[PDB]
Amino acid sequence: KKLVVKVHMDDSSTKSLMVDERQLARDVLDNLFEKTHCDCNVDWCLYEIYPELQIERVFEDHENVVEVLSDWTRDTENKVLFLEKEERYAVFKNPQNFYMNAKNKEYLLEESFCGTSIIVPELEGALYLKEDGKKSWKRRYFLLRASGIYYVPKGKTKTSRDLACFIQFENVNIYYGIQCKMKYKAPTDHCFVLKHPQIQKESQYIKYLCCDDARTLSQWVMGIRIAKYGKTLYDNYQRAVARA
Repeated sequence: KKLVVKVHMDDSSTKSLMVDERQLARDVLDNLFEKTHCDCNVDWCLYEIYPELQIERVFEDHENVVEVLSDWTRDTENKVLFLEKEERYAVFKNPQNFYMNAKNKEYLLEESFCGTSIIVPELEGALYLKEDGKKSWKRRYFLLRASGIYYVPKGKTKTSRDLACFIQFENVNIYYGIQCKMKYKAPTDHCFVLKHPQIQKESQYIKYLCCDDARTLSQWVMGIRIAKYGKTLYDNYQRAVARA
């Protein structure tokens, strides 16, 4: 299987590439680096836009391009952009901002990514969860874990015995939600979205989460990406640095 992928540039030009089943985002980026003669910095990425849903996310570099794009409908408005998103590897540049001199940064990342298991940032706090099909939001206290977003049930304790799972990351991508304040009466526009890659239109299965703060959004998007992708994210970063 092969797809023609139209990659949309910052200057509104487009580059069409023949992409076979074996190509990762990493390979498409390498191709674009050669064609564009860009500085090859670590922030350059493929970036998926859903115009209809008004959601968007970075492709991770290890992701299979055909697999991602095969979820798109026949009449899709979805686009792939080539752009700089300095948020994508923020944790690797500045681990102190999620978990400083170079030596202490290196020690922190070694501790967090190079052990037997990944150490996810100790992230917890209240977010607003959108009610399914309604312009209505509910404040809920959430806890980040490697496997998913967890919560304490009413009358229970904050322990591994009692923690209940809201959502697992395994079958869900994380996206930025755009204009959720206007569309759905979100308290703010600092929103992220969890949905199965296969969902391409309006659906109750899409989960909308609003943060009070721009900082809170940044913490949660980075944190969930660390949790979902784990060591692969670190490997992705190492591969990117070698090209810069």
